[PDB]
Amino acid sequence: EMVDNLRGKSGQGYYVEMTVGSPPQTLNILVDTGSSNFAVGAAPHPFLHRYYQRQLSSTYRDLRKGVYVPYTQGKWEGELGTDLVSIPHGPQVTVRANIAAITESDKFFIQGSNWEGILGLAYAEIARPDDSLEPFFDSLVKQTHVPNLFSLQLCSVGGSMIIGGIDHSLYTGSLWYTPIRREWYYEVIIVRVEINGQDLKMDCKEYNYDKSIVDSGTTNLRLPKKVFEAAVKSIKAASSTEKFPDGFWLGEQLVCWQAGTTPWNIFPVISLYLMGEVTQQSFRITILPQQYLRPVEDVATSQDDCYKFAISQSSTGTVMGAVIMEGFYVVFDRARKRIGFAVSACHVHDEFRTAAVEGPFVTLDMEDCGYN
Ligand SMILES: CCn1cc2c3c(cc(C(=O)N[C@@H](Cc4ccccc4)C(O)(O)CNC4CCOCC4)cc31)N(C)S(=O)(=O)CC2
Repeated sequence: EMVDNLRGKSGQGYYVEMTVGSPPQTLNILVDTGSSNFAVGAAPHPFLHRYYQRQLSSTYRDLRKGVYVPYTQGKWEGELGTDLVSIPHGPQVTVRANIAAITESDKFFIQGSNWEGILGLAYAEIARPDDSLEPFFDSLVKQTHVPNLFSLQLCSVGGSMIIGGIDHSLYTGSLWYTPIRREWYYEVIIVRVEINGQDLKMDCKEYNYDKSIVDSGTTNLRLPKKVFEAAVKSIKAASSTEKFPDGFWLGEQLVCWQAGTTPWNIFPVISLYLMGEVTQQSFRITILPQQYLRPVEDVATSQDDCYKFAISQSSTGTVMGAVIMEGFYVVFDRARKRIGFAVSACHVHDEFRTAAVEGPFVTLDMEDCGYN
């Protein structure tokens, strides 16, 4: 009953239906493994179709404390409180959780996105104002019998969030696990990067400067500058049969082809090798251009198919965003401090190539790839 409980629009996040308050007020909430605050629109905004009305909830409790949360894109401020929360197409339970009632925001809500709030699924360590503000998933686990794990199958878009377990109908092949290095963001270690099978040949610490994370709330694969530049050079070289404006590689301009003629085969596969559970072992996840060239729907341009380059630069380390998670079944196994990856039932592939999760791989180099 939890399958296909996620919806969204390409590039604008995936959301799950939730209710807050008594009587229940239904809101669509973006699923975000890259933050740890549960927050909902709580005042009128041009891009909000609806919002949380605290005055109408008898179970609402004001904590008399403001909070401000900045993201890479957007920011908001609001009032902290607690109230009853349920998930209609998730586990049938009711929990009392912290909620930030957003009363002011800047470049956060997105014109026509269909969500009104955000569910930060990361750990308390990064919650605002501080780690004493217990995150929603922690409250869910403490107050119910739900196992300490969830999984995300991100595929107008759709997908599934399976709370408390693993749904085997959602993936094929093996689940490979990489350790969660530190419990704040979902931090992992990348040990190797290849572009069409060619190693970027970089000290692996560069891939994890200064942390690498799995972040469903960020669209792009975001890379440290040194890695971004090397990857772009390699993708340019592989695709050199066609030349694109510099602005494209900067995500500042679309590339378009006549409908149905997108030359997928001139763009390389990208393989990210993640640290395994055993010393000097790794596995790789392989990303097709259908993932990192993100479709931009626009009827005005619809004689063509157009795309944005969904790999970009970061000054805070690697962010494996939605375009990386798409077509993989990703298990956030908090109980065992590990992240699992498998090919999902909605995997990306054409008749020549396919997204993959494969291992084991071994390196003789004993260096630890963690930056700190
Ligand atoms: C979904 C809307 N959206 C589109 C883009 C893009 C983007 C970044 C973000 C972004 O900051 N995501 C927020 C959640 C959020 C979701 C919807 C609207 C606003 C915010 C987060 O919590 O997940 C960040 N997590 C941290 C990131 C840094 O490392 C620590 C964790 C969102 C983006 N980029 C900067 S991008 O992907 O490069 C360009 C496009």
